[PDB]
Amino acid sequence: ECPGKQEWPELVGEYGYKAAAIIERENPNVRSIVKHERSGFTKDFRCDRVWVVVDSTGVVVRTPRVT
Amino acid sequence: ECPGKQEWPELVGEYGYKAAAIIERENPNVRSIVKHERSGFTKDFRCDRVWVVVDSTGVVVRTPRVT
Amino acid sequence: ECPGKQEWPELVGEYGYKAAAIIERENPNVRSIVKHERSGFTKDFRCDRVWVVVDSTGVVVRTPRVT
Amino acid sequence: ECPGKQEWPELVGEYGYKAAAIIERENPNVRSIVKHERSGFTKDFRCDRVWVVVDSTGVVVRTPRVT
Amino acid sequence: ECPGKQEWPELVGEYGYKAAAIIERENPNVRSIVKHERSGFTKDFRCDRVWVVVDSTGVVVRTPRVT
Amino acid sequence: ECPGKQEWPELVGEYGYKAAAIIERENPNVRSIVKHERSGFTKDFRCDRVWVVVDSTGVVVRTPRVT
Amino acid sequence: IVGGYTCGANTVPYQVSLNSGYHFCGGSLINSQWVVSAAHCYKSGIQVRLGEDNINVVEGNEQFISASKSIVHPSYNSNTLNNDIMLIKLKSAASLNSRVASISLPTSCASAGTQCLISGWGNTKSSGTSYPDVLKCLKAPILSDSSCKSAYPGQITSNMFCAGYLEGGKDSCQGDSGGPVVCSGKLQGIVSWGSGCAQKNKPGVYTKVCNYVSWIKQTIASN
Amino acid sequence: IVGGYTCGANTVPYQVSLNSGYHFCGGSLINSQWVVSAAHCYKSGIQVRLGEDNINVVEGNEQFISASKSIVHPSYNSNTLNNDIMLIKLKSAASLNSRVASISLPTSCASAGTQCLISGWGNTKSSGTSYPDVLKCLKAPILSDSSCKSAYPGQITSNMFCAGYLEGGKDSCQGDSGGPVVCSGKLQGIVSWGSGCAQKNKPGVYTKVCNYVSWIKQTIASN
Amino acid sequence: IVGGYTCGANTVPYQVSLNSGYHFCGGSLINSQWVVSAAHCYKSGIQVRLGEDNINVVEGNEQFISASKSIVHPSYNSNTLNNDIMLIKLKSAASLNSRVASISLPTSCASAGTQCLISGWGNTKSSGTSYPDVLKCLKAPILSDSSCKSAYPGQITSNMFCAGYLEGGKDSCQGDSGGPVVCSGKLQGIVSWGSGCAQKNKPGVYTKVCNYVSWIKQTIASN
Amino acid sequence: IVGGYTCGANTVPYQVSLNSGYHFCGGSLINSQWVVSAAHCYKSGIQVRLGEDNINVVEGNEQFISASKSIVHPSYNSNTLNNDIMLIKLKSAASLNSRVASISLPTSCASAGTQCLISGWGNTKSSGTSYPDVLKCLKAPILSDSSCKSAYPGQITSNMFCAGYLEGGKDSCQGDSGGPVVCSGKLQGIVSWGSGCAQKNKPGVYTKVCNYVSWIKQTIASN
Amino acid sequence: IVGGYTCGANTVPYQVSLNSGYHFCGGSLINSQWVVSAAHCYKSGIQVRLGEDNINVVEGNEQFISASKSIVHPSYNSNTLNNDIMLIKLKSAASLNSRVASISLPTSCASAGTQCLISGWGNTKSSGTSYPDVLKCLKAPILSDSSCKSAYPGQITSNMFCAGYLEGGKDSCQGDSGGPVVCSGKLQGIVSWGSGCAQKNKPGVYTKVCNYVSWIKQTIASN
Amino acid sequence: IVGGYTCGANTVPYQVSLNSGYHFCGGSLINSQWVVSAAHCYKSGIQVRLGEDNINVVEGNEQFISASKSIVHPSYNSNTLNNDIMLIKLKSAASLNSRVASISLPTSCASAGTQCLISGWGNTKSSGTSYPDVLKCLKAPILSDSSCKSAYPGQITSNMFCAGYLEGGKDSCQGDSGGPVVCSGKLQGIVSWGSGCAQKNKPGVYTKVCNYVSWIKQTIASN
Ligand SMILES: [Ca+2]
Ligand SMILES: [Ca+2]
Ligand SMILES: [Ca+2]
Ligand SMILES: [Ca+2]
Repeated sequence: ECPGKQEWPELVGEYGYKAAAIIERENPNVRSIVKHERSGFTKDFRCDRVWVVVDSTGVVVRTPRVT
Repeated sequence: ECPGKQEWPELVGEYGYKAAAIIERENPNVRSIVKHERSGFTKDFRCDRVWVVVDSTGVVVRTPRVT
Repeated sequence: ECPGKQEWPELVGEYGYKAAAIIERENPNVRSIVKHERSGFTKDFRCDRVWVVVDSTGVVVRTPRVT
Repeated sequence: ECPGKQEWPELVGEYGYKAAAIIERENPNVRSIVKHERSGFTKDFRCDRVWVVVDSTGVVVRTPRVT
Repeated sequence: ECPGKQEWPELVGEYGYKAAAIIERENPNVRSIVKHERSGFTKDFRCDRVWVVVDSTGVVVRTPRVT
Repeated sequence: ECPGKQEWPELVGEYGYKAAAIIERENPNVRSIVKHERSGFTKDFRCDRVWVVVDSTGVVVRTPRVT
Repeated sequence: IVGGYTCGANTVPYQVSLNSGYHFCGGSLINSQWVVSAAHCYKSGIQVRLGEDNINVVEGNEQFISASKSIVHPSYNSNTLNNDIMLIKLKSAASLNSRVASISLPTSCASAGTQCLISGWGNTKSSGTSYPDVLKCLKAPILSDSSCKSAYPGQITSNMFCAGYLEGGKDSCQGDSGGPVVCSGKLQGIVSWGSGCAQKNKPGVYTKVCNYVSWIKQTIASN
Repeated sequence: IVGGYTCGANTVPYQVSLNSGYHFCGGSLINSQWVVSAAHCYKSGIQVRLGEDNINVVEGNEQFISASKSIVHPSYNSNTLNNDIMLIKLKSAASLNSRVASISLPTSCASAGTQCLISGWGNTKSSGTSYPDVLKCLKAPILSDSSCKSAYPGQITSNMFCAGYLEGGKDSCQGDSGGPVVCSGKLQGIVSWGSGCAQKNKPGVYTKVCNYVSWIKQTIASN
Repeated sequence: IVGGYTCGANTVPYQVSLNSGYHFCGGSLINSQWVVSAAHCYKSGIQVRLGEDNINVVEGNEQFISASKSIVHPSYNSNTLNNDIMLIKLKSAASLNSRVASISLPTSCASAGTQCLISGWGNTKSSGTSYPDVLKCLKAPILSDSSCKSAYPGQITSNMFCAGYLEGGKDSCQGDSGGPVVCSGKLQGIVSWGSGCAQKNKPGVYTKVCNYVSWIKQTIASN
Repeated sequence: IVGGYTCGANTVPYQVSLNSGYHFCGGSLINSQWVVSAAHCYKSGIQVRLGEDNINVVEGNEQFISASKSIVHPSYNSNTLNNDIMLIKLKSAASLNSRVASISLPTSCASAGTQCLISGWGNTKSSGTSYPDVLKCLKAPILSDSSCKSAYPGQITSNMFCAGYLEGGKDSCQGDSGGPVVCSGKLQGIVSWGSGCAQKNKPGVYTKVCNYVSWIKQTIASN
Repeated sequence: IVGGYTCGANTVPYQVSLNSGYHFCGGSLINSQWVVSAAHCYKSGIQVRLGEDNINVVEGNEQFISASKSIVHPSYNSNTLNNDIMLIKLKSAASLNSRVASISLPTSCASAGTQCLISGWGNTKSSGTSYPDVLKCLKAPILSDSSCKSAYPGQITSNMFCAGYLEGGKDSCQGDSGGPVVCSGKLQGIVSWGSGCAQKNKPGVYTKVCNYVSWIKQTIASN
Repeated sequence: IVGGYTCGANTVPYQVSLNSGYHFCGGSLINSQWVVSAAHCYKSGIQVRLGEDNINVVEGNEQFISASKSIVHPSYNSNTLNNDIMLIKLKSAASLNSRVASISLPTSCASAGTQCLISGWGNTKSSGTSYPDVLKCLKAPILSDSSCKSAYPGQITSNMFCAGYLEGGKDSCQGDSGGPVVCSGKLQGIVSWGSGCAQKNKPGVYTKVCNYVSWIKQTIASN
């Protein structure tokens, strides 16, 4: 498994970068990246990465999971 | 060099295991080890180790460094 | 359950430290510890620990288990 | 969790009823049911049921799981 | 059926390669192969093949047939 | 010269027995022979022969030539 | 639910879980004493769990109420799965609040195209298994009887309807049976059966609740 | 516990379970907000589980409360395990009732021979491993410090006492640490360490609570 | 087959005949699109004939499907006949029924003494030639690799096994290659080579199919 | 793979797993010393793992070889993901056997509609996360670049091709990167990127290997 | 070394650096393919560096050879630090010359007062950190067992001796472990442990090599 | 010959060229009516060409005599190439002179280290093809049967000897078969086979003529 907290479901409905901040201060291992779901995503697996997927409003519309 | 934060001078004066906790929270690469100062110490070098040196009362009387 | 391999019956008869190396090489989630069975063992349970128990010879005389 | 063996990946490629026999043989808490894949399946969850899904030729084309 | 001459009973008692030459000279559809009784044979069927089976001395000890 | 095609640099990297079929398909006058390179080769010259040389993996690693 | 999303804590206050040591079926709450589920979910001594988001963790505001009575529709066919509907009376009444609430029975059959909410704790994978801790939801339109009968030739009755997508990907799965299918704030369907999960041209089959409002009203008053 | 009996559901209402994805240590509730455990059960982000019998199945009468503060004894020595005692403050108070209760602090040290109750979800085998679903218990006499220092030459402090049997066969094991050792209705010991489990001439070694009542009373008033 | 019996029409529904004007090799149907045969039977422009008993008389219910792709095992050795296995894809899927069925690949190797069914349209004489109109069958036990290595000194790989009788009289012959060898309902062998037909001390050599399920399984997917 | 099937043990012998403690990316063996993957999987100190089915269990037929050299294509664009391809040299050669083999680099590009085998240890759910112990596989036709550009407007290069279904439901996911995309026996594609997994109108995007045979052949000769 | 001097380039040719990304321990070369170090320096995948001075600047004249085999002394005790000795075989033999030479093993033990050379790349401050550019040396006398056990009461075995000054100021420090301690031409000690660096009354505790010539001579032949 | 020199016009007057529309094999003249060659050069209707230098240019001093008889050694094994020797009887005798002469048979085998001459019109490159117009020659020592069996494990019979260099670079090649290998003015070997041309550790293999003088002497007397 990966170290630290793995998912942040409670941050759904929040703004992307705020979510990124909180996520990063909770898990000292991951680099949080706010990205749009319309965009393209690489298919690798990283324990040091948390995608904060947002829409055209900048709100988190999916659970930020360590992948 | 070693990755992450290296020294914790602001923890000199607190208790061993709380300091250990904070150290591990701030640097996910190290394993904090609470040690007495009159105890024995190996002379190797580890980037994955932060000695938290305490005394008779269990208070940090030595700046925790990555060694 | 606990992640990775859990039981190393294969390493009985081996020297403690080589067996420990094999253990950490196979299960990345655990820190292997060589200890003599004449000493004392704590009674906590850890999914991140494999006690490599040896005797006065230094040979593993107990199946290295994840506890 | 459900009691006994949960999955039978090795039985993929066998004839349905042989697989059924083996399944009930290894887990005495389940009732193996041989069915065709284009037939209907109820969406309940049972720990005493192992669907043996086959196709037109009566060969297991799907891993018999306990659901 | 196969085209051309099928069996060469008259070539029993001759040396393998002269017999092979005659076989090819009479049936332009076949590739004569000199092999030993001792040896192993594939069990396929070819109209374009005439095995010339010989023994210890290299003499034809079996009627060459188009198989 | 020899009739038909003489060079097949195209089939380097292909599996030997497909390259052979291609070779006979293009040059009607040759008998393609798949053979490993660690094996021993006769030293005659034939316009009816194209050695399809492969290795342990059965891949062509010599340019199939009419020799 | 395959291809669904995380609902959030108690966004579906009428979703209840049927328990037999483990979670085996879903259910809908119609009043403080009765639960509407699928007939093929009938067991011995069912335990009803109300107001729960995580089934593997104690929330704090849950209600574990035993079943004292379970009634299957008399015309329930075990093979064609026709009339797959069952009512469950609770031994004691449930404390109705925010986390725990009922849902209104329909007064009209919804039309094809109406966006519905399908909820449950079922399998979340078209192939293989993945059983969640948190309740899963899904949005899914009602499909025409044309399409529904094209999918399952001669297997669709008057008491059934198909929902989901012909394309696949999103569907209800194993462990969602008895679960609610809600349209316009009212219960339109019940998670019944199908062919596998999230399969192409084989959407979800659901029990038509609007054909049982009378029988539901009659059963509650009689029992 | 190795060689113990099935307690029964909630016969030890003060037994708490330290959780962090999995059960790793045990503990004893002392009041609505505080739990006594062993210092070597220290972790970052402990979730205390109260009112538990089967830690693998959610039963209904249980409280999962996060830790907000964790305090190790200042003189705790990870080397010699001397002063192996820790206080954990719960993020919020727990609902004390029939199944969730606390235990009273000792006012004097118990004598050798006093039958004490030891509880926990630890390993249930001397050699090999077999972890139980249900909380395990055991009755054990307090042994003399003569026998205790004979069993462990120069390793026993005046903050330690041995319990179990010189015979062996029955003892506390891995997963019982932080666990209660109650005598005459009062918490006298804490499951700390030993040399294996239920081995001959090497019984259980437990933390002497009657030396820390002052510490726990100060710490809860200051923190 | 030399010294066998008359099978009867389509008692071996998986037996197929490789055609290119005449019948030159046999084959086994494994699925609706693939036929396992011998590697040394490799030719260009192969027409597969399924569901046939009399290869010289059109009975009806026969399928003549051309080969679209033919893949020899990469490590096939033309001198030692090691890895003598070839897969043939059909230009289109074959209609599966009573007279045309496939056969299951083994999940294990068999034992010495296991009675196996060998089928083919090959020669039926020890010496001389007389090719049948009707498919012929034979039942022969598997021999130990002791007898197999004693019979064929230094010519038996671990990819080969012997079947038949050390007596002789009964054996597969010319025109049977690629033919099925079935034990306990599963295809375990392929008619490969041998010294003469029905010869004393020199039985039939067959390719060990159990060592190729992986490749056979991989080939079908990749192609 | 999302919506795939269990391949079985070593059905894909050329599938390799890139390791750094955990499996982070996939790869394909091209010869006994070299492995092709995606350039975005570039790490420092990779351990290549060959002959593995269960990546959580040591089955016995496994090779763990460190990477000695790693080379990214000079024109790799981290933003537009153009030329997402990387070669890796094994510190020492690997023992080629039935469990471990390499795969042929293509002669020409494959056509739209060609059924291809995609394999990997990536995520297996449309929404949420669940990772398999066993290697997963999926068949998928190559799609028209009209559809590929319609799916991803102005993001598809002449070095990218889409595969899967615009129906969705079945697609490669996170953890499959660098994984083989095999067509007609040859490595045609490299699992690169996409928008989520198994999403409608947005299939998988893969590196076109038929454009890099020269550089691949050159890199192994030059390095 | 705290309070030492700059040795000069390769004035200590047998001094080797243990590297695993960074320099973590010192060592001594005993022959063409073996290095003596301390047991508590045990890592997996060590790289030995011979003929070095500036470990941060490649000067040429260096050898970086992977560790093939590594053997800890069987009776090594991680708590009392007794038998702190480890041998390391090099994958290939090292080129012996001016800057890279081995060192002799003792035929006898040195006495108290024997001036010895301690060398290493460890810390150079009593309090704080400052790691050197260049190999640092120090000449310190051997102290009697009286002063050694007066310094460390009940911590000194027969396999340990103290070297340095009771005044402090000059001592081996963190990063010097495994480092050579040579006397009258021959390696008498190994840098092991202590209490701080250059601390008054608590000098350096080093492994007594003269008790290990047999094991060292046995291991190089047995391995 | 690969890596040879230009002989010059008819400096080897016993070298004959086997023709059949093109040059395919070489040979040696033993008397007015008989020619020795390799058995694997057998063809139907060979035309022997004597007194040749440039085979592509009619020079004037040549003799084109048809073969009337061709006799392969009865023990010639096509697979192991053992006894690769053949005699050819010309239709009519040839005019022996300055440019057409025969070579003498051996009376005793030569030993290892003896310098021999090897001539022919074979390929002149290790890789690629470049066939000469003018006859090519080469001087090569006889290699010991130890080296010969090392180069070809279990492939060298009592009737075979290796020649050339273990280095490689210079060796006979395709188009030299039947060609003379003369030592001390007598025909010692016949160009038979090898593994490629001028390859390392795989020199030329030649038929041992000294074992067939009886057979050659008898064959011309009986035919
Ligand atoms: Ca519980
Ligand atoms: Ca017929
Ligand atoms: Ca340097
Ligand atoms: Ca001429």
